[PDB]
Amino acid sequence: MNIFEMLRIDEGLRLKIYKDTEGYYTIGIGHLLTKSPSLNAAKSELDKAIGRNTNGVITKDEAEKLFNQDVDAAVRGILRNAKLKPVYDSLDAVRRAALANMVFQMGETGVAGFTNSLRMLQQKRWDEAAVNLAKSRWYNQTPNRAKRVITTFRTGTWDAYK
Ligand SMILES: [Cl-]
Ligand SMILES: [Cl-]
Repeated sequence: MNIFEMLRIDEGLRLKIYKDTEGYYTIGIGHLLTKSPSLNAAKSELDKAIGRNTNGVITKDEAEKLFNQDVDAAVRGILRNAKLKPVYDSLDAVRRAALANMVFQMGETGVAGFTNSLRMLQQKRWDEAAVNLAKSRWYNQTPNRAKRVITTFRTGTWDAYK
């Protein structure tokens, strides 16, 4: 198991523009296109992202390319974030993947806001962090996914994905 497979499980794969859990236009493996309510706007961002006239549809290869880019950007963003980097550096490899999963879903800004949980993770207070992570909009909106990521931080294994 690894960050790629983990996210591929959590995000799924769709070759046509679709709307995410929040109602935003998305494509591939969780690649957010825009928050704009306009499908046209989405179509435009997609073509810009792919480099061609897609007409709202992409191939598997194309989706995978966006995916590789987004994972890289996600991790690199953590390293560039002063509040996240320390946390991430303190963690073991499995747990790093958990943090990166959160960043991928909610943005660096959103995760940096989990101040108290970050502190607990940094202190390796696993059970405590898990409880605090659950007190959030994130957990209430996407509970199954949130549970998977939380268990990963709690146990340090890939069990929830197994
Ligand atoms: Cl892009
Ligand atoms: Cl969910």
